[PDB]
Amino acid sequence: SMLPSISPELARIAPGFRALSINVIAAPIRDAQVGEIALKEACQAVINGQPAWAQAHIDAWNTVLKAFGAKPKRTPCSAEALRKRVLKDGTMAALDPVVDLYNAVSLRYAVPVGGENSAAYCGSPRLVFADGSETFDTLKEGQPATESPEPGEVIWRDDRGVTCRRWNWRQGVRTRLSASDKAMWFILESLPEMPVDELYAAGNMLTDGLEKMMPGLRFESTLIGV
Amino acid sequence: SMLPSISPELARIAPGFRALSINVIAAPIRDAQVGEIALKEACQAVINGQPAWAQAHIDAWNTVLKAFGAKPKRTPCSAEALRKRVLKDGTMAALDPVVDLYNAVSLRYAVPVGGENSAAYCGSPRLVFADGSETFDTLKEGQPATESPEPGEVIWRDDRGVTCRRWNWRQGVRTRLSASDKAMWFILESLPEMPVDELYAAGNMLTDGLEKMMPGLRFESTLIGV
Repeated sequence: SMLPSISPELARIAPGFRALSINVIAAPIRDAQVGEIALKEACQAVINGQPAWAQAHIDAWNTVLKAFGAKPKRTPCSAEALRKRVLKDGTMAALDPVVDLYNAVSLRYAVPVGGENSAAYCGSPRLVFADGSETFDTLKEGQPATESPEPGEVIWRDDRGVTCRRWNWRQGVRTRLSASDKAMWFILESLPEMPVDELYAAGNMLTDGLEKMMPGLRFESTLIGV
Repeated sequence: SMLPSISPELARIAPGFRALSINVIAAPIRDAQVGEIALKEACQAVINGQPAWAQAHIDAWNTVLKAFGAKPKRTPCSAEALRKRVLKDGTMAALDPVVDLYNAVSLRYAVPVGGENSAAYCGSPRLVFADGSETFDTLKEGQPATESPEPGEVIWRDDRGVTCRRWNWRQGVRTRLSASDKAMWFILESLPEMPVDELYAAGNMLTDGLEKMMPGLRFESTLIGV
């Protein structure tokens, strides 16, 4: 299992940050439409203006992003990127039943949600300030590419290198999640502007959908923070 | 570090089961009244008809018990065991300050709560379907006895044998918790009919109480589920 750690230095810019770290052992898919349906209903919820804390939570993330030098309009947190696409098109496209499910959670609860193949990790995830020498494997023009984060940028990383740039802006390719992964790691990331009871409810939507999708699936969820 | 595991097959009879697993390293008891006050106030709360989800949760647990062959009228879950006694007898007898506090959590939040001496475990706890050959050290009319669970009975067990029969109906003698224990394991077991934010609230009542009773105590909390 994966035991994430957060550098105490992050309290300088994001005091009161809290996240659910959820380790999953998957099972064969038996209800493949779970993700599609949750996503369709999440898009309507957003179009209907839900949830109530969305603007305050997104604003709080944008303050955080600015605090480590990022331009949030150009490189938004994952929650805002999804919300803007739903409010521009009225819907969002399928990709994979598990990705659709966790994007649906992110939309319904206005909360950044990451999902990764935990078998691809070397060591445990850590949330730290980057020094600019780290490697990040990504896509430049649809093909594999490598780049480095900015000095002082907040990153998730393992022993090899960066696994998510600018806190929750862009996941790397190496640890990308697929519905056929035998071992998954999700991180649902929040600031005080989101009520902690709603974070618990987002995690409960996620694990319920995963279990309906894959009967026999098991999870371990831990509240972490700085 | 007790690392409980649960069998994938439990999803077939208790889809959406989730339990808060709390590992505790005790400290000296500086305020032994913590358990006694919590239990009195919890009995009062049950008399007033709290909490809202009690009926639905106990009903769902009875559904799960019948699904593996038990007679909940003869062998209720531990939460209804306590609730029935308070409603029938107006109060509940003190036993031990740590036992009193965790029974109070069960009463106030209408959730089965197990408390055990983790130093008495041989290996790690596991939640499995019994095959009927395991052994279980219990009491018959006050006097020590050995039983075996039914084939298909859901049990908590360790390397030696059963530590709780019929999921959360009756703990064994071997791993009974006492206030003087140096290492303690609590399991607060819930079904979807209990709102998950109230399960976290129950956990916080328990760890806030333990921290007041034993300043300097350490704990780690993990939500596990199927």
